[PDB]
Amino acid sequence: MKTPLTEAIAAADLRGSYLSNTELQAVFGRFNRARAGLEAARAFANNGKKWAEAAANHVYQKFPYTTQMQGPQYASTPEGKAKCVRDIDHYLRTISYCCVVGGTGPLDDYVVAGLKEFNSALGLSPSWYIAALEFVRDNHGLTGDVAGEANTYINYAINALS
Amino acid sequence: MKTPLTEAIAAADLRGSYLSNTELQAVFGRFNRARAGLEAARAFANNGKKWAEAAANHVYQKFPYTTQMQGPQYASTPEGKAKCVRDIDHYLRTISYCCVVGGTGPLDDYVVAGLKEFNSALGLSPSWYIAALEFVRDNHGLTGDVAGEANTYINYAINALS
Ligand SMILES: *[C@H](C)C1=C(C)C(=O)N[C@@H]1Cc1[nH]c(/C=C2N=C(/C=C3/NC(=O)C(CC)=C3C)C(C)=C\2CCC(=O)O)c(CCC(=O)O)c1C
Ligand SMILES: *[C@H](C)C1=C(C)C(=O)N[C@@H]1Cc1[nH]c(/C=C2N=C(/C=C3/NC(=O)C(CC)=C3C)C(C)=C\2CCC(=O)O)c(CCC(=O)O)c1C
Repeated sequence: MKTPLTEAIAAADLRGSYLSNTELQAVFGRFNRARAGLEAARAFANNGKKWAEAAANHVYQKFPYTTQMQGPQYASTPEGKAKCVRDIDHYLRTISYCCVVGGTGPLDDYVVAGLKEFNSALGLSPSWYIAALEFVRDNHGLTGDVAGEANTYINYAINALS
Repeated sequence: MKTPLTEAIAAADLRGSYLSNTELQAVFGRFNRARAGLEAARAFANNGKKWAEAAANHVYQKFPYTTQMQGPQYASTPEGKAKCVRDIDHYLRTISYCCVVGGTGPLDDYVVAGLKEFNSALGLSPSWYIAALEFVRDNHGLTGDVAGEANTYINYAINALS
């Protein structure tokens, strides 16, 4: 998949030239955010399970039909509910990868070139996952630079599902 | 193109796990090596053509026939000599990329894949290039961890060409 480093080398290789100082300065300056993105990667790995399970609960309360209705796409069973926390934990895992990379690549390949394609042959609602992500955005308790990265990718995923 | 960061994420994404404490430690301690990777890239971007000029001349001297022989693969004309400089510059350009990334990726794609399978049809000798590569190694004037990264990758190119 793509990262801004893989993109910058790919572009400079296509025109057969070295990376100029200005292209090389945008690699020097993204090491401030990538240091912050490594604390966010270590924060997501620490509380991800509990955040995902707490996020699942909010969705169940916000959309009570999901826990009582039919059964193919609905969390009517305790097995279906387990699958919801796993689906949510997966977003949190992909968002952590984006923070380590300093780009949207991991999400671009999971949601845009992934989820938005086959959900026509599944029928789950994006709103269930936007609410889950809004809950983890407003309840993670992260600092400043660390919060910056986590909130950039959580918000990119929310909008990718739009 | 493979980078050690894109293989790290790719690997954990197949297990459906967050990057562990120690997988993140192999990314953290790379900031000293990646800083040396960007200075080495700057050095190649600055003197590259001059080194490719001095390397080409050393080749015409070790192998005097490449200057006075046949015609298809030889630098027997000033148009042929200019191509030799260009092929050497390409190596130095691909080496500069590996330095920035912190992995052999750019070289694997250029030397192993492509060059070694298509040269069977072109007939050029890997020897002339190993000899131009050893000359930029022996007298680039670089020192410290910058010479380390540069020599790691210059030695990877020489290796792959065998
Ligand atoms: C969790 C928000 C949730 C609620 C509240 C609910 O009623 N159902 C649901 C849990 C659930 N998920 C599946 C199956 C899948 N979910 C997937 C992931 C998606 N994430 C999205 O944002 C989205 C819409 C764009 C998805 C489709 C996927 C890919 C699957 C199927 C493939 C798989 O992972 O196995 C189910 C039902 C099927 C099952 O239990 O496996 C439920 C109940
Ligand atoms: C420079 C070392 C040199 C000397 C001293 C010489 O006599 N010939 C040669 C310069 C030269 N190169 C080409 C054409 C190509 N060079 C390519 C790159 C390679 N890098 C290698 O390490 C290697 C061996 C494994 C190569 C073959 C390639 C891919 C080509 C062909 C395609 C292209 O880029 O044009 C020529 C021939 C002139 C021509 O343009 O075909 C010479 C003379």
